Amino acid sequence: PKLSQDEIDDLKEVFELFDFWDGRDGAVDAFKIGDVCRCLGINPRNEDVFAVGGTHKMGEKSLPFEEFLPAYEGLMDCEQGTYADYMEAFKTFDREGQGFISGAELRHVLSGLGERLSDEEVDEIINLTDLQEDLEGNVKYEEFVKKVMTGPYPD
Amino acid sequence: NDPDFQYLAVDRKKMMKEQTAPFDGKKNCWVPDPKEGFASAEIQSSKGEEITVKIVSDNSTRTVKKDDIQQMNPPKFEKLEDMANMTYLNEASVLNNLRGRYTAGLIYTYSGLFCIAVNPYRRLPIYTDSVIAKYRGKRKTEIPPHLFSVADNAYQNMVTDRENQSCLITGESGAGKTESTKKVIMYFARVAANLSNLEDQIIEANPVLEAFGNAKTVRNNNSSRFGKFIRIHFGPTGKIAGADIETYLLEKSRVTYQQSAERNYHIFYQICSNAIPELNEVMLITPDSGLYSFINQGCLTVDNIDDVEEFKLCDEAFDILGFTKEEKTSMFKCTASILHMGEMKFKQRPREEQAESDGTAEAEKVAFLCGINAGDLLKALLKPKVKVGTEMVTKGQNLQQVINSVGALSKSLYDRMFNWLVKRVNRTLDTKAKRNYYIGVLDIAGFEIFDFNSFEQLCINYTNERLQQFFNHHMFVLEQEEYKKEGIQWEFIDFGMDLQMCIDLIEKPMGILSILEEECMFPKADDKSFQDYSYQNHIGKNRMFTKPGKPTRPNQGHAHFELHHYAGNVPYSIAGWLDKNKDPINENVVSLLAVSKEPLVAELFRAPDQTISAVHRESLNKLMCNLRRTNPHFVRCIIPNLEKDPGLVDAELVLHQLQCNGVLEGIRICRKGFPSRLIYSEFKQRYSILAPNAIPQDGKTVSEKILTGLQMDPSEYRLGTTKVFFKAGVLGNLEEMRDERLSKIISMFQAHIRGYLIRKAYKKLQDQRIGLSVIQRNIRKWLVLRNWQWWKLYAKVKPL
Amino acid sequence: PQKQIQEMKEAFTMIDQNRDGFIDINDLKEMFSSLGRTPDDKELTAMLKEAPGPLNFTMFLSIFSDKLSGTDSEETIRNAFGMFDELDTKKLNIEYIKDLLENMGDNFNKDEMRMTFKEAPVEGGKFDYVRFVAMIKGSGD
Ligand SMILES: Nc1ncnc2c1ncn2[C@@H]1O[C@H](COP(=O)(O)OP(=O)(O)O)[C@@H](O)[C@H]1O
Ligand SMILES: [Ca+2]
Ligand SMILES: [Mg+2]
Ligand SMILES: [Mg+2]
Repeated sequence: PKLSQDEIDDLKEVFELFDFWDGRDGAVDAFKIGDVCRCLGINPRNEDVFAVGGTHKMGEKSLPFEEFLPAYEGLMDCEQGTYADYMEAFKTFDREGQGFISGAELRHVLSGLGERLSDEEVDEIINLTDLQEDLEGNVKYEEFVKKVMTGPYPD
Repeated sequence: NDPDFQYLAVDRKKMMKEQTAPFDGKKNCWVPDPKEGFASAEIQSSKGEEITVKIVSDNSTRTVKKDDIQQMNPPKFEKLEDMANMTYLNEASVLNNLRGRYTAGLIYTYSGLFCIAVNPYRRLPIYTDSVIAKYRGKRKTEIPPHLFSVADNAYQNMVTDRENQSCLITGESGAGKTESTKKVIMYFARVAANLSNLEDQIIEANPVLEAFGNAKTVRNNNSSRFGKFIRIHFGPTGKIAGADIETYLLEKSRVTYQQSAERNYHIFYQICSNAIPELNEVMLITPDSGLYSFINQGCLTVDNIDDVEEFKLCDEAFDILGFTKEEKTSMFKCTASILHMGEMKFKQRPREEQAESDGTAEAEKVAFLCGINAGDLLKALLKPKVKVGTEMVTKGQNLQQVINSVGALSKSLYDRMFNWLVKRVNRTLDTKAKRNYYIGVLDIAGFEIFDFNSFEQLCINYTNERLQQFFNHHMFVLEQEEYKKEGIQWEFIDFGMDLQMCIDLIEKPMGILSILEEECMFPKADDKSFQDYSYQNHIGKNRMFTKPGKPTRPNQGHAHFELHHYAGNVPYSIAGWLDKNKDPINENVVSLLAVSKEPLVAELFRAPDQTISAVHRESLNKLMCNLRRTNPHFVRCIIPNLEKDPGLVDAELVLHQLQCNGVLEGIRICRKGFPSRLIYSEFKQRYSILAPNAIPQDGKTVSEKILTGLQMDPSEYRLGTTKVFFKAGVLGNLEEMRDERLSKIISMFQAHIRGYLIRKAYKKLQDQRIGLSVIQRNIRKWLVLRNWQWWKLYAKVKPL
Repeated sequence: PQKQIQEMKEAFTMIDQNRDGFIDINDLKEMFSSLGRTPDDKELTAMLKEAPGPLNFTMFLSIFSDKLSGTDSEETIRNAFGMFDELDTKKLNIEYIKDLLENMGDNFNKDEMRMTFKEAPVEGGKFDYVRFVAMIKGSGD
């Protein structure tokens, strides 16, 4: 909840770069709060960001860096899913139990349930990760689940 | 995919296309409604014990306390085949699922051991020979709810298990228990037929029985006015071998009295049909029903009743049964005479105190048909001859009196006759052949409360009371042997509990019935003498016996004391109970008929080696000994409305029946243990997403881990050796808990993806900043430079 | 800067008709004329005054390089533009670049905007950043 210089310094650079991408003036748009903290390694949910200040659309409220700390910190205390949390969930959509699931289902799960992902947000991640649909039309969710948790730059 | 499954199973896929409104276990529920019993609704706001809702139908607003609201079932539970599987099992949920399947053609629904049958009020393709072929040897669970399944399983249970079976059928009037009984019988005949016959003769027995046993009432146009227990005997190869019938409480008062728009027994309107004129003389009757006072009081016709065809058929009925012309006729004779007895008139002196007949045509026609002397008859009917010790005296009849002894004669004669009739039929059906096992079929009125209740009501209710205690006892054993069978165990009592006290108040030594019995052998006994002791021996001492309370419904008639039956506090009036129990009948007239010339009459009035309540209580203990020595099966008949319209449902009515039916009672009973259960295998698949960080990656193990993981309350559950036992409503919670958790985990994975996207782009944003930085910097220069009076002029010196 | 500095000497000398080795009020004042509307008092001093004292070349250079000082090359500026055309199409969409310039980074205002796109080479909705670069530097017109 309470940061060290190391942490506080990184937030600054990130906050900096974002402040620039919407007019350099020491303020960041309330709508990019989520996207700012994501760049710091946290994985907030839209309800989390809305609970600390975030807004629905651009141009409604701007926040100085001095109003971020409170926000950022609060956002570090939410729940981050774990490998198990995810696997079990996908397991519920898997009949047979041999770790499979229809591509359509996958896409269904991603944009239909929970705080939906946009269709463009989805086909973007499938490319980056390279989710290869097997002959029949299904996939191995185990992989997709690791890759997403593994990150873009994979160690 | 068959037509044989048209009115049996709805559509698994089409029901899955019930894709309109979603479901929030948090917002949808049931609420008290005057018109529809309950009312679907959405919770809006809360203020302690003040829940405000909006009705899906009229989108209005009403306020209801949090305690009157009842749980609602998710969509996947629509038209459920066994209501014992429902997450939430309650009043509003049972009402709804039944109404549900009904408005969809299905009339058969399970609910534990119970098989509910709602009157379709329209013949259906369900009972065909093709259908039967499908239910043969199929367990209950592997096929659409069907009465054929209750019967078949009673059968497969009979062979295999080598034990007596019994199938009890109850409900209100017009619920359709009589016609279901027929169906259970027709089913065996068609599955265990030896290879006219007995099967047939059993069918023929209904016509004659219904001839004297049934009548037209405002409720049913063919209401059986007596209770009947039928036992079908089978031989060592499982083939029908014999059968017998038992009867209970014939409604005698009807024989001489009809309420408006009601008729006496059918038989009277058949012998008055003139379908067989050649008999008109042997009976001495004129083909006009509205001519005799004992049957011309209410109405005379029935829509779906052809009194002429039916008389014809019953006449045929006695032949297939093997009745001699002599017997058959005796029947019509003794029956006809009751019509004339009501036509006998009497002259009351001017201002005095003794009576004398007024004509003889009636008194003669009677004596003729009765095989006695009309002078004798009118002499004993007028001024009798009693039987006082060592010196019998002469008793004087007033007016009235006489009238009361004529009706009492009819009543008493019709009863004796009817009893004879049943015993005769048994004679036929009893093929002296070895029987190993049997299967009985009960069919009596159910527990019923009215505006006004009397001695007749107490009897009925007192039977079902004993009969309900029998069910709770079957339930109790089954449950015990179930809990013990899975290693868990049992901690406690028996469901025949508060049933006993109520039953004891009635049938034990110094209880109600007992005092009525003792208070009858006293001449100067008053309706108050009776009220007096029954207050003395019980009010202020019994819990199950209290004083009248505040009227529950409109028109609550009068009452003297309240009885706490298992279906509620019923208000009784003991007015006249002393007259309704003992039957006054000329000890003199009896002796004369005793010596009658017609074999029947003589046999009807002989001696042996007595009273009502005493009779019934004896035949009841018999019935019970018998039932307590079989494997029960229950069918609960429910009448949908008071208009005989198909598909129409009346909430207050159905709810009422369920209250006294035994289905609600069998839910509260089951609640006491652990109702909903699951086999470890499913539990894990269903609730692993409730404690994933505790799973290794057995079956009972995982489960023990999830349960202990959620800090589950010890009482709330129990652990069997194959499945896990839960209290009622537990799994409902584990169900919402599973909705939020799947929801957030998903949201959370979406949140991980959003981060992965921005983290990847992060590098381009960094570079693109220096690039836009560049462009802005430079374009601004060329925008400066080309205006610097210096430069604009400097480049004007290089054109060399 | 190579031919850059070198050239200055060449410009420097023209920038002086007397050769007194310095650019006085006159030297500039009497070349310019050899061309057009010799400025108004306000302009000339304003100009020369940009220099604390007498123009010792070293002062010419320092002021001129001080002005450009912050510029970049052609291949550079056109590479910056090329960071927004991931496809390498050699052109950007007009509305895209008009938004990049006006609402992000160090936002242009309705003026800097009008001035920038007045002579912008824009065919069919496509802003040819390659030309525009030649236009600003001088490699073209
Ligand atoms: N299974 C059924 N199929 C068609 N009609 C039925 C069925 N069950 C009951 N009924 C209706 O109910 C009446 C018979 O009721 P019963 O006499 O069978 O009711 P209860 O046994 O309560 O006195 C008939 O007039 C008939 O229209
Ligand atoms: Ca900003
Ligand atoms: Mg009946
Ligand atoms: Mg000079």
